[PDB]
Amino acid sequence: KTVVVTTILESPYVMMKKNHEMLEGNERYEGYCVDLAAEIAKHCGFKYKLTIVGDGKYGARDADTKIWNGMVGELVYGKADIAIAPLTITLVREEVIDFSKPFMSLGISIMIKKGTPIESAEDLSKQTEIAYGTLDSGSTKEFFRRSKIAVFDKMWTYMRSAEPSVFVRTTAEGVARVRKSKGKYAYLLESTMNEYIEQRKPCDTMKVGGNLDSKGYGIATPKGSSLGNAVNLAVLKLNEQGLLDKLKNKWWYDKGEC
Amino acid sequence: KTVVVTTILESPYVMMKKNHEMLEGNERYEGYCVDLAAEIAKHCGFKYKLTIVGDGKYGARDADTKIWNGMVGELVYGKADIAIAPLTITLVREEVIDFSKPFMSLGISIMIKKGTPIESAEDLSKQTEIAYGTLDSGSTKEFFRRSKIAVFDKMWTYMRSAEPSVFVRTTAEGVARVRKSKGKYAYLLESTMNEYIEQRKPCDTMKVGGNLDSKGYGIATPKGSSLGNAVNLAVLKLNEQGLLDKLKNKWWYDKGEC
Ligand SMILES: N[C@@H](Cc1conc1O)C(=O)O
Ligand SMILES: N[C@@H](Cc1conc1O)C(=O)O
Repeated sequence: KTVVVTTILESPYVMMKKNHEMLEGNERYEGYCVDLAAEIAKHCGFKYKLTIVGDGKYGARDADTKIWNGMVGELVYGKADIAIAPLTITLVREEVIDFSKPFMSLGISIMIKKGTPIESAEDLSKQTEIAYGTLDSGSTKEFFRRSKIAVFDKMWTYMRSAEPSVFVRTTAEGVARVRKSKGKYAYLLESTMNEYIEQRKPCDTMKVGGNLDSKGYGIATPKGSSLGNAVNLAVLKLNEQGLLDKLKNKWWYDKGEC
Repeated sequence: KTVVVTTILESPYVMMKKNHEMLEGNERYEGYCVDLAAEIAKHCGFKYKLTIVGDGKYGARDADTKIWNGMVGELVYGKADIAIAPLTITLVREEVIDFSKPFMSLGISIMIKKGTPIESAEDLSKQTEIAYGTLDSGSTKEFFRRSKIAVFDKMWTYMRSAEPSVFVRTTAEGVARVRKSKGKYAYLLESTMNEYIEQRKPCDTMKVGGNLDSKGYGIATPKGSSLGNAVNLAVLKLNEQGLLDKLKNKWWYDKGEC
């Protein structure tokens, strides 16, 4: 009956505590989703174990094997009972797993090294000196791969065939690439992560332009899971009580470093 | 099998066409939700009839009779098969009807007559010369009635006992009150409606401060309805294809009058 929670090491949702090596179990972790997990478990009356997704991915269906990877896969194949992470609600995922209503609203955005002469996706698409990419799997990459909108289709055509690869394995790698590329690399990632990093030292990045879309993160469970109903009601209650807003402030701005 | 759609006359979601008196059926109406209804019906393969909610309300449980009114009530009592309108996803409603994932994101906001010395909810709560209210039923009024947050609790205590009443029957009445009160009345309504009105003549209102919360509108169906699954997938597809963003631009800004 201990609920197995799959999540991902993504700041500031789930991070290793500074003294994690001296701790064990759930206590090794801290962050927005660690706090959210505790709140959801309290309101739903369950005990849980936090586990970091084995392959470190969000979740996508492998085009060759048709097998789902990441957190989505752990739910699909019964390795975890629930996913509490910044997992984007998308059509392809909705078809295979259940999602609570959004606990956070967001959109794809552009991260640049301060001073980079870019203000929008259109700007990126109309030039070649500044390379740009996305996480190598997940909703952002899929957004571009499937887009039929002129600007985005043009961006995908460039990104997919760009060499060396413009895609990264983790958000942290994308941020590092922006910071080390002297303005010659821009990273496409969710506004939530972008806004967080903008308030972290060395305070050398900036979110520019409006978001490309409007979507949300949902707490996921295996399709048909009896846990889904209570979890969804918990998310709505937590949002209405102002807890979710308090948590974003706690992990994004209260201790901002810039 | 013709699907009965309940909706509400709320600009720019559903409005009477200028020549409505010479037309009949669905063709009498136009707006964001009229377009959305057509798209959803197309993707789900159903024919429908648009009907305007009899009591003109969004939906709340009468504390005396325990009977649900508005669009929520029409779904609860089987008078309509689906609601396609700016119906806010809330905990109390989620418990009695089904909701698709959000088709629009929004939050409670403040509408003022241009020049009014108010920039936030806190400002409103710390003064008495400028009266303020909400729709007389629905998620915004409930937000304040149930709030345990200092500023909002203080605002509710004032609003509920204010005489004459600071509540209005329709969004249009709230807007008119702001426009005719010479800056002595501020209206609390959803950002979506606020942003729309700001671009309508006489261009004398303004949205001020940040939103008080973050939530969304969902397409609703009776609890357990077989129509829910397809409708939800349709909303996600329409959002991912960029249609929803196109529709907001079409009805909010493309023909803005300011
Ligand atoms: N939340 C996204 C992944 C993601 C995180 O930040 N930018 C991204 O692209 C997903 O669920 O794939
Ligand atoms: N969408 C809300 C009503 C509403 C519309 O605009 N401001 C409001 O308060 C609801 O569903 O009650």
